Amino acid sequence: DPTQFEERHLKFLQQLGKGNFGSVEMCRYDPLQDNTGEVVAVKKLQHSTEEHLRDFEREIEILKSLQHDNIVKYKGVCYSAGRRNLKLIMEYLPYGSLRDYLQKHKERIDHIKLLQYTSQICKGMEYLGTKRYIHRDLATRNILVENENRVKIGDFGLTKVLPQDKEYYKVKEPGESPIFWYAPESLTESKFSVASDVWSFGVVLYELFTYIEKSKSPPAEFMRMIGNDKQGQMIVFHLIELLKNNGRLPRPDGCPDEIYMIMTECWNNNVNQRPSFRDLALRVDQIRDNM
Ligand SMILES: O=C1C=C(NC(=O)c2c(Cl)cccc2Cl)CC=N1
Repeated sequence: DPTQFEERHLKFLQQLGKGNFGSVEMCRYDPLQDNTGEVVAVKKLQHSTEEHLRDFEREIEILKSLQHDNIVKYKGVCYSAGRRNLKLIMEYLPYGSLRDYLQKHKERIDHIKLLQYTSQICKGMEYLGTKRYIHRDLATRNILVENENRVKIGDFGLTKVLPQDKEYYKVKEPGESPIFWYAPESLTESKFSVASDVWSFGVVLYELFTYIEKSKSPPAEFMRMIGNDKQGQMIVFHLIELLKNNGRLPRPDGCPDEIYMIMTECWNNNVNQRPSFRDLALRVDQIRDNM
């Protein structure tokens, strides 16, 4: 059973980065001890507490249940003795995150490519929705590049399962929250739904078409609009008020009109009026077709 990886054969190669409750490492699974083994990505908890291990177990079950071209592949798990510490094994995607990839190559990635990635992100999100999963953390840093032609959603650390009887999930005690990607109802009532994920998708689209320019980031832009003097909880208070009054991220320089229209439709205060991921993939594929 190759979903069973012995921890002693996992050789540390590189620290890939940190996300929410965990860190990710590039490792070679090398049980022949001859450096010929498969290079994999390994997620583990920085603080393996009771609460976090339960959420992590749930995250693992989520990813394992997802099989789609635009979702990072689950490979297996590591169990440690006694205290039941858990490492999640996943495919290594050598081109790294879409955020770094875009920040590196900038405008050398043309609109053709950006919209391929957009389509692919939409398709992975639509599939996620059919499982009644809510990502809550859709952003270019959580999307990975497999090659020039393929991206995959790559982290599911905040993903929640909808209750049977509700179309939203309500987070009662929020931890670290990417508030500059959050829909107004997520800011005000901690309500997360397919529709709030669509809101965040519009921010990902903005990210893409700004080519991750630091001065143009959602945090830098929203902070400018509420005023750089706002701090801590007052940021959330002013952002809510900004969004209620139709304050929005600006159109990125050079952004095609029909792409910009999509962003602004995703950023609708009215939850029910936001497009669906099914329609977004269709629309985006139409635009690529025209090009
Ligand atoms: O090659 C990889 C890389 C992965 N994760 C990340 O790189 C990652 C980090 Cl380190 C922090 C936050 C978000 C993300 Cl997606 C997952 C699987 N295979």
